[PDB]
Amino acid sequence: DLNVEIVAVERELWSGPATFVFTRTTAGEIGILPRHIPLVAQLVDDAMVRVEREGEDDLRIAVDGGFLSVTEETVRILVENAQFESEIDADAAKEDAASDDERTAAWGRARLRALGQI
Amino acid sequence: LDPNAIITAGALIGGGLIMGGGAIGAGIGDGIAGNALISGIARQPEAQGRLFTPFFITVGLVEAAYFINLAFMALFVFATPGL
Amino acid sequence: DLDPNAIITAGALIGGGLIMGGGAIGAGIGDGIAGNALISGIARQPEAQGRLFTPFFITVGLVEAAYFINLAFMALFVFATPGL
Amino acid sequence: LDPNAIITAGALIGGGLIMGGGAIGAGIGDGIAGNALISGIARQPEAQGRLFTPFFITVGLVEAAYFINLAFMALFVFATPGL
Amino acid sequence: LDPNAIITAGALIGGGLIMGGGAIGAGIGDGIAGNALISGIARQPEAQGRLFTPFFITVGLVEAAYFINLAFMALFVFATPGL
Amino acid sequence: LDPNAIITAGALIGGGLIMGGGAIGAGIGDGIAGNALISGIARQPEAQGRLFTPFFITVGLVEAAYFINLAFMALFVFATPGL
Amino acid sequence: DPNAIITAGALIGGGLIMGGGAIGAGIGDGIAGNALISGIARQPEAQGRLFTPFFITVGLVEAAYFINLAFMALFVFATPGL
Amino acid sequence: DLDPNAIITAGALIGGGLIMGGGAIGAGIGDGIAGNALISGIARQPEAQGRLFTPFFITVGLVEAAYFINLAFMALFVFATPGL
Amino acid sequence: LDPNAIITAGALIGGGLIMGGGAIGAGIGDGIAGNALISGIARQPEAQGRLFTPFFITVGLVEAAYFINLAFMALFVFATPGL
Amino acid sequence: LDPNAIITAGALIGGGLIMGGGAIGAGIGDGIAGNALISGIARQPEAQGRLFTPFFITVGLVEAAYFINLAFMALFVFATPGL
Amino acid sequence: MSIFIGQLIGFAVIAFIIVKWVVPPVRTLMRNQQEAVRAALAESAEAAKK
Amino acid sequence: AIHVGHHTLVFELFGMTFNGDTILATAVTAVIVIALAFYLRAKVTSTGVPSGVQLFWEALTIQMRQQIEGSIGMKIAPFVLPLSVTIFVFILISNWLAVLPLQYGGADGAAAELYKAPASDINFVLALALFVFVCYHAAGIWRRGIVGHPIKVVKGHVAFLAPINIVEELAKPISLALRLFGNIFAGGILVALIAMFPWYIQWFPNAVWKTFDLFVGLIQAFIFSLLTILYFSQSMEL
Amino acid sequence: SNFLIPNGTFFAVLIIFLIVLGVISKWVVPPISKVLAER
Repeated sequence: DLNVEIVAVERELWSGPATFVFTRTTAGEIGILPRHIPLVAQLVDDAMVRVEREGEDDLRIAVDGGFLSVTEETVRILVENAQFESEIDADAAKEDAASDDERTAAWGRARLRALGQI
Repeated sequence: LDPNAIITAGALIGGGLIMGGGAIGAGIGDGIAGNALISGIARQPEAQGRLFTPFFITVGLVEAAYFINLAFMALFVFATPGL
Repeated sequence: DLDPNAIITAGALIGGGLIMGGGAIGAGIGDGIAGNALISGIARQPEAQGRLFTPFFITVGLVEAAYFINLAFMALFVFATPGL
Repeated sequence: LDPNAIITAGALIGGGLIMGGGAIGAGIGDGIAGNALISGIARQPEAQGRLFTPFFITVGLVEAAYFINLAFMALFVFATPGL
Repeated sequence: LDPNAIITAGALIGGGLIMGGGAIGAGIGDGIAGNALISGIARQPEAQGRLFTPFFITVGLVEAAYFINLAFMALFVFATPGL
Repeated sequence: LDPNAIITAGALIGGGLIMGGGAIGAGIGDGIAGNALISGIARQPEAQGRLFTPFFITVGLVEAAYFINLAFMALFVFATPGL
Repeated sequence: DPNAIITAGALIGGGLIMGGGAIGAGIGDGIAGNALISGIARQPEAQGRLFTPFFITVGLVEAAYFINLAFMALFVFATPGL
Repeated sequence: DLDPNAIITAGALIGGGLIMGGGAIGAGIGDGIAGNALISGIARQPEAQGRLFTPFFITVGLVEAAYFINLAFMALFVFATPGL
Repeated sequence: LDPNAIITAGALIGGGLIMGGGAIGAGIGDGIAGNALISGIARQPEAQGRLFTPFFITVGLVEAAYFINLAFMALFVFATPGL
Repeated sequence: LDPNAIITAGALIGGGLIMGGGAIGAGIGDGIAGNALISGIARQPEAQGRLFTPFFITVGLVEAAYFINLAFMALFVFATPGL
Repeated sequence: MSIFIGQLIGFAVIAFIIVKWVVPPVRTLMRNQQEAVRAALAESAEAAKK
Repeated sequence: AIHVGHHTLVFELFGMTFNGDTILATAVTAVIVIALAFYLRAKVTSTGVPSGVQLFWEALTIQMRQQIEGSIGMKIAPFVLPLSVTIFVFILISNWLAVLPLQYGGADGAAAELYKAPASDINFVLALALFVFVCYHAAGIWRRGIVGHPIKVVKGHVAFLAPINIVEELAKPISLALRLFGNIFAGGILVALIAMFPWYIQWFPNAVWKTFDLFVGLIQAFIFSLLTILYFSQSMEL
Repeated sequence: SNFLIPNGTFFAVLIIFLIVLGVISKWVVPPISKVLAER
């Protein structure tokens, strides 16, 4: 078990134990387990983070500007913005997707991936 | 000297070399593919389900050459050309 | 003492054996290397798979090319031994 | 000159080639797969359960070829065609 | 014993060596060049256009060596010097 | 030209090939597994205790692949079949 | 004829020599190309600057290959001690 | 009518040559690979060299063991060929 | 049979083995060193001056081995021991 | 038929194999160690001095194998056992 | 003696190369070590005075 | 005309043979080492500026102490430092003197060297390797008793790979010896081989090869010293 | 020839090596170690 802490510039977003942490980095997809070696990585523009805990359903978060840092004791994602799956809006995510603005399109794609529509 | 004896000895040596090369290539290719699969799984343990397929494609590609060499060696040892 | 045909046939069989030994080793190595590249590619970017087979098959076909070409020379040796 | 003499000499050389190629293939595949396994275990200790199995698949895929070479040496050294 | 038979056998063995070396080099050099190009394309989805050129240069050098070996083997087998 | 001498020479050449291949495989596999172990421990100084296990498994596998050769080479030299 | 045996041995030696030379040249070219592909993938503008080290490597490998070729020619065309 | 023992000696010599040539190839490659690992580790972790020497040689000895075993059997073949 | 012909053929084949091994070793080592240099240049274009010196050291060692093999081949061919 | 010629040719072939193996091993090891040194230099320019000493140990091992070859080839060709 | 003359010429060439190239840097390192130890001694003296 | 072996000045005493030339070379190296040691002792200036000899010796000592500490505690076995440091210098000069131009014509149409590196003879390397073997095995016996040492080495890292461990032990001395021999023996051959060419063209290859040989010898001596230290450490633990 | 056969030199050379060690174990290594520790 590893202590995840999704922290954002405006405020910290989520913190707590989790068994698995899946995401997509510039290098590629990465799945972090409790004793993962120390690492620093940059998430892709439309990255999504799936944290899998015990006793609860897996949690999907859409991240803008996330940077992953994995340590022997704890893991922290420095996210410019982060939204939980429960509050994601399907129509808004679709409309934001494929926008001429790369930032908006990436945010919409991250929202969809967190939801699952991709 | 018996022509058949020399011809068959040459055929046996050639087939042995055929198997030597085929085994070398197949084994090292299989090891390389397994290394790629292991690295991928370590990167993302849940990715094995989708990783198996390309790995099996590579294994097919290498094992095909291996068994082609098997067939040609079998031709050599049993059906010796120009015997 | 020895008939020319026996000696030339033994030489041809050994030569063809070398042909396909080298061809098999090279084909196995190339296939393994291309497969490693592809395996890592899908392990990292599953979405890239469609654009990834193209160079993969392009290189694997080239790897095979030499090994399959060796078939013609092997046949010319074992079955059509020049100057038999 | 005894034809069986040349037959046996050629068979021995062929079997030597068999063992050569088989040993290169087996050792190289084992080394590459082991390097992948070491890297994966170092990176993800808890992934050993899901990492040993693919490592076993690939090492089996390499051994299979090596043991096939051993079996064919058995033929070359005990039942050589044309003896 | 006929000298021509021995000369032809030696030439055929030499050609076998030529082809073995050429196949080894061509196949595995092209395989590694591939691996490089596929890795680059995976990293860069649209870099293939700007990547094919160096890859084609590499495979061109490799296949130039391979076909040089092919031509030399043809020369020895069909135009065996000192027959 | 005593035949038994020819069979013994063929067996000796077979042993040459067998042990050359076994040594190549053992050296390469040991070196690769090493490289992996050194890299892993360099990343994690404390992990060496657990990384030794897979490393020693692979080392044992490759050394067994070499010892199988060793035994069959002994068979070739100690008790040459078809003598 | 002893001269026939000498010629056969020389031809086998030349065949082996050029087999080794082809192996070396092909693999060296492939490795250098692998490095060049990686570099160009990292930065397209790097293509111009990467040529000089890549050319140095491929030339220094093909030099060994061509020296090997010259030695094979020496063996085959001029069989020493015939 | 040539000496059979001369043929046996030539065969043993070629065999032992293969023995220790393969041994040397294996030893050189393995030592080089372990050395590359050691260089990479030392570059990554400067102070680590002290503790990384022992794992390095844990594999260097393992690699050289096969080489020297093959060397011993080469001497066995050459010094006293089996059933000369 | 003339002893000189057998000795000369053996010397020719031995020198050919020497050149084989030398060519493989030199080509592979030089290619690997050049690959390292290319990687360094691509990752650090301005480091070329610093990187050249290890390149030349490795080239010196590799070419020293190759030319040593060349010298022994010259010995074997022109001045065969026990000719 | 002058067994001296047979033994001399066998010794020459053996020595050719000695040099083949030694040259291959030395070239590959030198290339690999040089690549590691160049990569270390490129990544950490500060470690010039530190990275040199392990590199020379690695060169020592590889050249040790290669020069052990040299020695045994000198033994075979000049003072051939079993003459 | 012809081989002797050639070997003497080779020895002279290598001596020239080494004296030209490697002697200056090794002398520089020797001088640097001497100056470093002398500076350490002076530092000890001045620290005792301090 | 290489004439590999054929040691000159061979003489038989006590009903057994000795190679005079190798003993001469070894004695020359030993007296050079003794002269340097006496120069150091006479001109050892701790407070003053060290001389070239002092700088050389102290650099050797500090480097070797660094490797020893990196391997095992200096206080655990201080004797390792003097025991094997000599091996560095003893070998070094033995190879370095090969640069000196002592190669002439023996009137037999070949090349003969007045001075031949002692490591170029199998006896020298055999003696050094066997001495090191007995030395570090005795050190291990002292560390973990006579009975414990064989059990420890046989057990090794993993029990089920016991045979290799024994080979490793037997590999320790031979590995040390042969390489050294080769690293020097080739040189002895090469120069002689280089003598085959005409002098007006044989000069340059001889110069280049001797330049390379200087390195070969220095690096080989460093490797021998570090391997000695390591083998002392490995046999000395727990 | 077989130069590899051990010879008497093995013993004789060993003796010289030994004395050198004896010289370096008392008049070089201990004094220089003392100097280094003093520095």
